[PDB]
Amino acid sequence: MKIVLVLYDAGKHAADEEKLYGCTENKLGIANWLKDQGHELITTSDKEGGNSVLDQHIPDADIIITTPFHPAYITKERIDKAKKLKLVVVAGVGSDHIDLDYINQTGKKISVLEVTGSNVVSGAEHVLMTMLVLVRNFVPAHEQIINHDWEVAAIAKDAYDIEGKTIATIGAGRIGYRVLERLVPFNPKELLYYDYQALPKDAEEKVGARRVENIEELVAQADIVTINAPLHAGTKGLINKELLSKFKKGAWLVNTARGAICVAEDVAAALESGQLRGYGGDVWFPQPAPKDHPWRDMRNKYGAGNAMTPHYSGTTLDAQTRYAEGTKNILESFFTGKFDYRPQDIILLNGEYITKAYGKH
Amino acid sequence: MKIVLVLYDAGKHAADEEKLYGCTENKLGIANWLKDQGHELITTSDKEGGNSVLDQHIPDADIIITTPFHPAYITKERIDKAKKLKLVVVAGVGSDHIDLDYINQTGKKISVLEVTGSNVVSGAEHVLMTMLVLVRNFVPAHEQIINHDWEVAAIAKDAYDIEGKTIATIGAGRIGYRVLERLVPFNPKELLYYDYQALPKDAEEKVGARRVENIEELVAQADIVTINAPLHAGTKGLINKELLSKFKKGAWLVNTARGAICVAEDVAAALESGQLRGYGGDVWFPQPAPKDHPWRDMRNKYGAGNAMTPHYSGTTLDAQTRYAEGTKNILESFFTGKFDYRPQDIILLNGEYITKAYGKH
Ligand SMILES: NC(=O)c1ccc[n+]([C@@H]2O[C@H](COP(=O)([O-])OP(=O)(O)OC[C@H]3O[C@@H](n4cnc5c(N)ncnc54)[C@H](O)[C@@H]3O)[C@@H](O)[C@H]2O)c1
Ligand SMILES: NC(=O)c1ccc[n+]([C@@H]2O[C@H](COP(=O)([O-])OP(=O)(O)OC[C@H]3O[C@@H](n4cnc5c(N)ncnc54)[C@H](O)[C@@H]3O)[C@@H](O)[C@H]2O)c1
Ligand SMILES: [Cl-]
Ligand SMILES: [Cl-]
Repeated sequence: MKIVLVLYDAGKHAADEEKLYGCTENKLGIANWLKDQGHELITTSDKEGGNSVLDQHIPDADIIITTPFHPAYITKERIDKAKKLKLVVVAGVGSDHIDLDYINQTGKKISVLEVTGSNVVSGAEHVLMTMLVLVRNFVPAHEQIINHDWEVAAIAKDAYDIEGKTIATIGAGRIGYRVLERLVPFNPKELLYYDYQALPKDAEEKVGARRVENIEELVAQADIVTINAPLHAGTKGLINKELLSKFKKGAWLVNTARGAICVAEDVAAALESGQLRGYGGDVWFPQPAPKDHPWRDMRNKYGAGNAMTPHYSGTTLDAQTRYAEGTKNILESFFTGKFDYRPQDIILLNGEYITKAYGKH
Repeated sequence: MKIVLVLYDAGKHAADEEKLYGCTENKLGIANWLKDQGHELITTSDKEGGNSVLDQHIPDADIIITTPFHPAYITKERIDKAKKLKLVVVAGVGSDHIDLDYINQTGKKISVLEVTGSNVVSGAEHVLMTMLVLVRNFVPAHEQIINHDWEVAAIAKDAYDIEGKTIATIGAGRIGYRVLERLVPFNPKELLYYDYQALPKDAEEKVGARRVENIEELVAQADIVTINAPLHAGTKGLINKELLSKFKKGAWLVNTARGAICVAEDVAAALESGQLRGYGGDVWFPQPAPKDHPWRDMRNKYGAGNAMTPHYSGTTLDAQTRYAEGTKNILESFFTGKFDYRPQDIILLNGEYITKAYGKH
């Protein structure tokens, strides 16, 4: 079978780290296995433009392997041309770069599988880190040191402890729950969640969380809000001007989920106006983020409150080996004809939604 | 009585934030309270040089109030000129900017009091933040964004999860233990500590910590080392070239304790050479840190591994009110002649060591 693998290029950085499996140079470390199994592997990072390498090979690819950090956007237009496509794999977590609703509406017999759980710890750590960086005003503090300055008050005037703050997560699944678990020993005033899926009651009690029934009530009382739900029709553009106006004034917002859950310019305006004290995360729409994307230069009134990074929290070296192995396992389930996928990896099975986490179906 | 209060200046930043008690503009909230009692309060940030405002007032100061973030260095030379000095207060935690050994060894009848516990949560939070920032390679990641670039592999090549790492604290007192507590839900491989004061078994078991009684054995197995002991003769220069050569190669080192626990040039050489992958923290010797201090510009081979900030973790707005109130309480205990200090606040009582945490006596 013909397999098209779209990853980020490491360029000169490939020579620095052999454990960087998630790049085009290294092919998830599964190329030997795919060659021995008798398959043809096309590897590229060229995913934009009508004559990209991706588009040249879409018409007869049996399988497309993608990765969220450099996402091949498997649009309706591409799906219609993909005459042999039977399986799309996500080397990572989050399948929103594929037009899942289109596959489902047309009933096309395409399965979509992701490596659930492979980098959920990595993401939760990044949430905790970004919360602490924003609350404690770390970015301008480090900027002072490397700019050869020293002025404690310029940092302290907007630096707080996370202790005593009320923290809310939108989405309390694998990442959201792991965030709540990691926050417990920081002595927050309270931990809150909003999710149409209730936490198991034992899990709720372990972290002292309180479920809040609607999102407006959730954000209005939160000093810190974190977004940990997938991107789907019910979350696209969820964090917009109107909802942001119901946040607690001066809240901190963290989003390692998906960029498009927020309206980009609305977040930036809330930060510039003071409605938010800070925003940070690793995810953008689209990716790669253009040089002039508004989340790069946005700041609060003090010139800070920006903890943005490129999309990498789920591609730490520890995460990469896990989602590479999980990608291999998915492919093997397909190649053998067993289709013995782990239940939690299945987004679509031959066009049908199996996941419950991408809204109600 | 004549009181000399040495704090940092907030300048234009005082107007941005009324909760900034710890600057010369706002005088810990005690200026009118002192004036009403008939005391003369001299407030200054001018603390260096033979005719500094501090030195002008040392000879007849009854009380000197200091703060670690802008520390008046109460050296033996100054103590010898301080003919009326009876009490040095630390608005914060850590009394090493005072020559405690000289006071004690020469029979100077000077008490030294600090606001124990007032910002130990704040410091522990900063340790967790710095560990995450270094391990997850946040600083170059944010720099890439604000420089209008996008290259996931440039960051991922040296980005790890904290999960699965072995973490060691040198010092397991209020901050060190709070660090261990916050690390538990991050699923480290193991938590280790080295302290001449053992943790109670119950405290050890709560965080799953293992005591290591030899410092070289401790650092040799640790992916991450954090310093959480006071600065005294026993810890000054403890982190030198020879001990660093026994660190695990490519370890991360966090120091929010005191800068002079490390030999500054030895740390920088270890970072540049790769013996450390990263160093970070908020504390320097001396403070303010000179523009040429080697910890400003030091980097690892990738241009990263530096998470330095100015000394602010213990002067977040949440901390400042706690140590301002604690300073007022200490002063009242002195002025009333009750001397009913909280026992945990007493470093020296009339020259004698009461604390056990500054070495054995
Ligand atoms: N930044 C990264 O590198 C990275 C890494 C992993 C995952 N992610 C993203 O995080 C998302 C969540 O990952 P996970 O492992 O926690 O997934 P998960 O499926 O375990 O949990 C998602 C939770 O979100 C809930 N949810 C769905 N819609 C919601 C809505 N409108 N409001 C509130 N809750 C809603 C779901 O019910 C579920 O409980 C992924 O889908 C992915 O987009 C990013
Ligand atoms: N960066 C900040 O703003 C900030 C804030 C608060 C405290 N600090 C610094 O952190 C230090 C510790 O604070 P704390 O509240 O945890 O103090 P603490 O007195 O509760 O704990 C200090 C621990 O260090 C141990 N110790 C002393 N010498 C040691 C040695 N050679 N090796 C190993 N352990 C040793 C002590 O036995 C004690 O258990 C303070 O003295 C201060 O210098 C910095
Ligand atoms: Cl929904
Ligand atoms: Cl000692």
